[PDB]
Amino acid sequence: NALLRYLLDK
Amino acid sequence: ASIPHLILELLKCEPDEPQVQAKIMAYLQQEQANRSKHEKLSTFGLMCKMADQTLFSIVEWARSSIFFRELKVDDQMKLLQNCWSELLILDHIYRQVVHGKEGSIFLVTGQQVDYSIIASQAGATLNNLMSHAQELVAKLRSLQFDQREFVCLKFLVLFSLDVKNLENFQLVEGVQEQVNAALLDYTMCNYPQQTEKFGQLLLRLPEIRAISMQAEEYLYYKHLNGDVPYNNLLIEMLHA
Ligand SMILES: C=C(c1ccccc1)[C@@]12CC[C@@H](O)[C@@H]1CC(CCCCCCCCCC(=O)O)=C2c1ccccc1
Repeated sequence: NALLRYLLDK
Repeated sequence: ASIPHLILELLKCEPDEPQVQAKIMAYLQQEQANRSKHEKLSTFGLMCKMADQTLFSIVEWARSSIFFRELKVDDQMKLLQNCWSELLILDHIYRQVVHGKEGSIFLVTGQQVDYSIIASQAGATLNNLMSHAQELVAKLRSLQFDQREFVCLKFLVLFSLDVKNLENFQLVEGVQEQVNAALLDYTMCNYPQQTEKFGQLLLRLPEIRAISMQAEEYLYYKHLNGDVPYNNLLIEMLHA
């Protein structure tokens, strides 16, 4: 789940 | 209205609905306008784009809550993966309670659509799910479901006690107990005529969850058959 991880890190 | 302090803090996390509505409307208009007459998005494709954009708003709402923020990313991902569809359906249901008229469907873009028009474009499964949602809308409107209770149910859905493999399950337990107590205190205090309202509110979560589970499984298999146009976040939530 790469995009969700990016959303929560951005 | 006498509002527990916790509920006031929960409300500060709500997005600016008028701005969210405009931004999604412009996105869907730029989508259709960026393709010709033969490849125009179908009604189903538009709803997928709509839900996809709503998910971005949901993710940004979660990450705006301090409780959610105290969790590490692994924990946040596990909570959001467990409930994203339930939050989508709960949001849709509340939207009908507020801006809703019987016989119509109010969308996240602010568009009001006739129910029979949309319903006739759906198969048996989504028709059943949409009709069940409408029954919940009617029950909640008669209970005077309001925004304070809505935000409470959102946090009860997000901080679910059934999510396993969390590092900080204690934080999730503590949030659930705090919001439950706040919601009980708020509902019993502001709606003394509707006794057992609180109990009736909680009785609806399992129904909303059942609807969202079927909806998620339908989309997952529609995507596998190629009927789901590419929607990165929505697709990614399904493919997990
Ligand atoms: C679960 C979503 C969804 C996401 C993608 C496609 C469809 C639904 C939502 C939830 C909030 C919104 O973002 C969505 C719109 C709404 C009503 C759907 C009607 C469109 C059906 C015509 C196309 C049918 C073709 C087919 O049958 O394949 C949805 C909803 C609301 C209540 C209950 C169930 C779904």
